[PDB]
This record gives sequence, C-alpha cells and structure tokens, in this order.
Amino acid sequence: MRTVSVEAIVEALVAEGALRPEEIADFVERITTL
Amino acid sequence: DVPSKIGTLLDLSATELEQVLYFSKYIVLDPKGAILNGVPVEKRQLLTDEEYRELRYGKQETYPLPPGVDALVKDGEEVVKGQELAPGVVSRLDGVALYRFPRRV
Amino acid sequence: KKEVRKVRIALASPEKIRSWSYGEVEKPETINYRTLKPERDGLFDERIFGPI
Amino acid sequence: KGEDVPEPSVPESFRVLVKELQALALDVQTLDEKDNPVDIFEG
Amino acid sequence: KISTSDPVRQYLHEIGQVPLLTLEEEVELARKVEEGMEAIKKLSEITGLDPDLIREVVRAKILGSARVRHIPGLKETLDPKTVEEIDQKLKSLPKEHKRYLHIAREGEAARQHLIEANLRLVVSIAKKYTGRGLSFLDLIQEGNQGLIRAVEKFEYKRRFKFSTYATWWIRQAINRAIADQARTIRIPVHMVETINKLSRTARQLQQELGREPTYIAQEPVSLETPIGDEKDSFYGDFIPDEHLPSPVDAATQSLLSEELEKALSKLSEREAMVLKLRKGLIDGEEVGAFFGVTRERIRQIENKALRKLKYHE
Amino acid sequence: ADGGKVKSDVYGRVEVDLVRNVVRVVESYDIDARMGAEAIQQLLKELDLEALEKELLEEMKHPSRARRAKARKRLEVVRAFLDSGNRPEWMILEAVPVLPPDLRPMVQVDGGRFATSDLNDLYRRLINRNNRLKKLLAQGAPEIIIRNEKRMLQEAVDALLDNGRRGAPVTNPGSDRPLRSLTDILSGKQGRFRQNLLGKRVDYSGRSVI
Repeated sequence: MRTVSVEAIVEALVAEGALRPEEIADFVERITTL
Repeated sequence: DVPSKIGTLLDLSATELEQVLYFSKYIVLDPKGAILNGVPVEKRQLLTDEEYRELRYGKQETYPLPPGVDALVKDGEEVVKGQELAPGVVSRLDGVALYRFPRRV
Repeated sequence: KKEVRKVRIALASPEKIRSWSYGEVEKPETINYRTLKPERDGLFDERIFGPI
Repeated sequence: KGEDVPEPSVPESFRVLVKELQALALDVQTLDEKDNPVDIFEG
Repeated sequence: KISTSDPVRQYLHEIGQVPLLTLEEEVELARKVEEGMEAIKKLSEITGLDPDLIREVVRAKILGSARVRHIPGLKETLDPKTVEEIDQKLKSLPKEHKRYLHIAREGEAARQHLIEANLRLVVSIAKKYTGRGLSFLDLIQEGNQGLIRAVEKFEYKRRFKFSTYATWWIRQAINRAIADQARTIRIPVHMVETINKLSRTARQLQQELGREPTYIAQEPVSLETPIGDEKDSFYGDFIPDEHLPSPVDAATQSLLSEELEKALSKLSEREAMVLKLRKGLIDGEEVGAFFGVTRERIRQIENKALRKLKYHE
Repeated sequence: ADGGKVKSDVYGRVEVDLVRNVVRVVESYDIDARMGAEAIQQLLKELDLEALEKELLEEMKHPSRARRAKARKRLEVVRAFLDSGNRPEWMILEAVPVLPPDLRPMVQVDGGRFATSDLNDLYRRLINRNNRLKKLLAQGAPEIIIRNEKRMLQEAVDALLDNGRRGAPVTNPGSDRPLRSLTDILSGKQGRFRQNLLGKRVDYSGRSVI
C-alpha cells in the first residue's frame, strides 16, 4: 500500500498561506477524532 | 442533460416516460404484445404495474367469508359482473368463481 | 514519433470499454487493515492495474 | 548531467485527461495530420 | 420520483393483494413447494438429469422468459433453444409421470407467491438496522436474500410457521453483510459487536459519569473536503509523500518466512506449533492455549520450548 | 386436452387442475413488456436513423408551424449520430470502465488512519450492487426483488458518474456532503479542464521584497 505522515503535511499547509495556524489547527483537531 | 439525448432520439416527450421507466418498474411494450386492453397491441406505449399485472397474471380477486356463511360455492364454475356470492360479498370482477379453502364438507 | 494534430471525442462501444481495460474488478475489496496490501481481486489490484 | 532539458514525451495533463475522460464511457482518440490513430501512451 | 416510498407501495401492494392467511394460505404454498421439491427429484430419476437442472427449467417457464443462466456445477447452457426440448421430453412422459411435472410447476410458482407475500416481514426486520452502516435499500435486499435463502430450507412438517422461521434467516443475511460492506476494510465478524458494545456503554456512562476515562477502529474522512475558510482547497492537495519504492517489504518477508519454518521444524512439532498458530493463526490466549494440559504446564513447555529454540546447548 | 379432443380458443396462460381435472386459461399472452435500461438498449438497436431522418424531414416541412420546432431539434441529434458520430446503442452501458487507481488513491495517514477518494466508495457500491444482482439471479428471481436490485444498480451507476443530479449520496451520517463523482473531477473549482488553464505551482521560483 502507501504511507503518509500528517505532521509534515500540516506544516506545509501552514506555510502555504491558506489560513492562520488557528484554522489549520482546528482542522487538524477535527482530523484527530470526534 | 438539457436536450434529452435518448428522449429526443427515442420518442417519449424526452422527459417523463424516461424518468418513469428507467428508475421505477414501469414498462413500454416491445415487440408484439397481442393481448387485450382498451385497445390492441401498444407497439411503443407505456403502462403501470396495475395494467401490466392485468396482462401477466390475469384478473384474479379475493372475497372474504366470515367463519360460517357460504352462498354459492357450488357455483364453483361461473360468475357475472356484480354477482352475489354471500350476504355481503359482491363481485364486480367478471369471471369464474372458484373454491379457495373449504371448511365444511 | 508521429505528431498529434487532432483529438476526437466519440461514444465508446462496450466492446471498446473492454479493450482499454486490463481485467475486471471482481470484488468490492479495497485493502485490509491487517496487511496494507491489495485484497483478493479488488479496486487496487496489481495484476489488473500495475505494481504499487 | 549538463544536458538541455527535454520537453515531453507526452505531457502529464494530456494522458491524464484521456484516461480520466476514459473513466466515463467516452472514446477519446488522438489523430495524426491525416486522420490516423496515434498511441499517446509510449508503448 | 424519490425512491423511498416506491419500493413500499411496490411491496405493500402485492402484500396487500396477498397478505397470507396465517395457516390456510401460508401452509398451502409451502406444501406445493415441497410437492414440487420431490416431483423434481422423481423426474431426475425418470430422465437421468440433475435435480437443480430440472428446478431451473421450471423457473424459466414460470416467469415467462428470462436470461438467468446459473447452476451449481453448471454455469451455462443454450437457454431459449433447449428449455423447450426439455419441456417436450416432458410432454412424452405418460399420465403417471407428467403429474410430477404439473406439481413441480405449481410448486415453484407458489414459491414466488410465498416470497412476494412475506416481504413486509423484511420491511420491519431491516427497520431495526437503520443507522448501522448500510443504506435502507441495501438492508432490505440483504434481507430479501435471506427470506429467499430461508425458502430452500423450510419444513412445514414441523408445525411452527414461516413468519418466525424466516425472521432468523433474514436477520442472518443482514448481520452477514453489515459485517462486510459497512466499512472500507473487510472487518472481522467479531469486531462488529465489540465496537457496537462500547458504543452502548459510552452512552450509559456519558448519560451520567461526565468523565472520559482511562483503560483498530475508526472511520474514513474523504479525500476532497474544503479546508480553511470553506474555500476551494481539497484535502489531498496538502499531502506530499514519504517515499516511492516501499522496500524492506518483499525481500524481508521472503527471508522472514523461510527462516521461520527452518527452526520451527527442527524442534518437536508438538512444541513449536502451539505458539506458531496461537500467536499467529487466529487469536492471541493461554487460559485455553492448552489442547488438554494444565494452564501451568503449557506456560512451562511454551517458555522452555522457545529457550531451547533460542539457543541450543 | 385429452390428446387432441379439446383445444382452448382464447389467448391466455394455462392452469392444470389436478382435482376437478380441468384446465383454466386466464387472459394474457407473451406480452414482451420490459422495464429499465434493458428495454432501451433494444429500442436503440432497433432504430433506422436513415428512415428517422427521411421521416423527420416530412414532419419538419409539411405540418404547419408551431409543431416542427421539436422536429428540427429532434432532427439535429439524429443527423449528429448519422454523421461522424456512432450508433446510439452505446449510450447505455453494460460495461463500466474503472479509472486507474493512482488517480483516486487510498492512503494510510496518522499510523492507523486513512484517507479515501470518494470515487472508491462509489466504485465499491456498484461492485456491491452488481454482485448481489448476480447472486439473486442464481438463487431464484422473484421479480419485484430483482427489480429493486436493478433500480439500486442504476442508482449507483448514476452515483459514481454524476452526483447531485438526483439527490446526492453521502459517506456516513457525519460528513453529509456529496461524494466527488467522475463528473465533479472534469469541471468546477479546479477539475481537469480548468486547472491547467488556471495555473499551477512552480518549482524553480521565489519571492522577496523589491
């Protein structure tokens, strides 16, 4: 199959200038679980 | 899509005859369907399960009898449109009466 | 080696659709959790599509 | 290497748009100068 | 139109035309089915053909005409040209032998009238599996796969009726498939009611205790989801990768597996296999690791096995 | 009946009565009445586009105005098929092509968590429906059951081809948001056609203040 790691993808999202580390943080936090 | 591709190619107003038959169990005739209805063979035309069941099963019918009444089971051969079968058992479907499940012999 | 000056879109006969394909997707089996590897004849088969 | 960069080959966008159209039952061929079949998937 | 009520007025309309009389009409059909059962068997002797071959020629002539060619053992045969050869070789068997046919026809046709009338049962069985992991139409069709699979087996001879005999098989094909097609991975038959059982203590502790306490199951998030200020990004867009080749997989298990069986067979098979297959084949345990010895000698021989297996003096 | 003595006149289906030793004949005949896409595949095979053009030429000009409008619009598609188009039988599928796997992948995210292209669950749904249809034909075909399953099959083809055209199919009872179909990927915000024109990120590049 195929692997991946979210910590590096999140830092890339934070660098990309989409939203602030607040919104991306809420995103990763909903990503974690419910 | 906006201009029916099949519904403009095949002949069906392009809109409902399609929606009606692909998704549901409604039906169009293809090829010779000889049997009767208010007309002969409907080469291209649509119908319901109601009038399709009157062309595959026929015209059966059920008429309940409270436990103890029985009028004309001995007339297990013949019946007309709107005939009496018991005190409160009319029969508008026109056909042949038939014994279903006896009790007293 | 040869140049591509034209593109045409047509409708594809199911006999075509079978030609482009390499084998049939048999089972609704993506991959199992135990081994991260393609299941029996699933959507991610290697014989059908190629090596991951 | 020290070489010059070659362009394609075929482009990624072109092969993908074929097979991705091909996912729906659309026969998209590529043609030569005279109408003729051209295989764009590099053997 | 919307297909929520259409299967309902499709069911409840011939189930309204045939709501089976619980004894007269129900037992009549089950008899004819078994009438057709043995009549086909007796026709298999007179003609020398497969029984399920014969039942299937009956099915084709009852429904008028279909292309449903499948048989166990035989997958196919010339359908529209040969079924009528079969029907005319049946026209030759005399008065003694054609009545088996007449009964076999009436029996399999009643089999359909049986099913078609008992589908409102399936409606109210699958109704207690609403939020389980399958759409309500997948559920009824898995339920209709069970009520069909209950018609092969029912024995009217024992007086218990079919309304309660089929609830089992229907609820057996539903719980068959919910354990299969609900999540992406083919989930264990076990973990269904292990996940379902914590979900019914979580709602019996969160009712009161207010705490989220101490002491292989999660749900997929799709690939495309607008992140950020509900913008145009899709979530696959921000995933870079770890590596392409994925080495130490095939070249490792190839050594890994073969060098296992080497030492695994060089000591006693009663020794090495107790754990080869306990820790490696299905589950785990050691309260019942024992094929019939004390819970103390298995721990004894287990450990002592590995030790001479680890290093030989 | 009796080997030749009796012969039923009316059209119908046969009942064999074993008690009163009679045969009933209830009104029906082979009524070749079909439902769903299987019917329409035939109606396209059985079609003379040459004749339909010559036909439509006449409903075009000779019937007065306010009627030929639909004839023209109907003539365009027939005349489109007759040109370098194809035969319309193709417009219904009996073979569904599967997109290659790496264009709609499945991955393993935080050690034990996955991410899924919605196409993959739409493709699994159809493998589900199609396989159950197969097994329901082998294990006896009570019609209204086989018809539900075929309905489910068309619904799941319409699903992975194009959602939102009939009400959208959802993933679970939490992300009630349409699964991304083969139609979504060829249009919309990024899609396939537009994104190439719209502009991509670029390796050998930078910013700074000037």
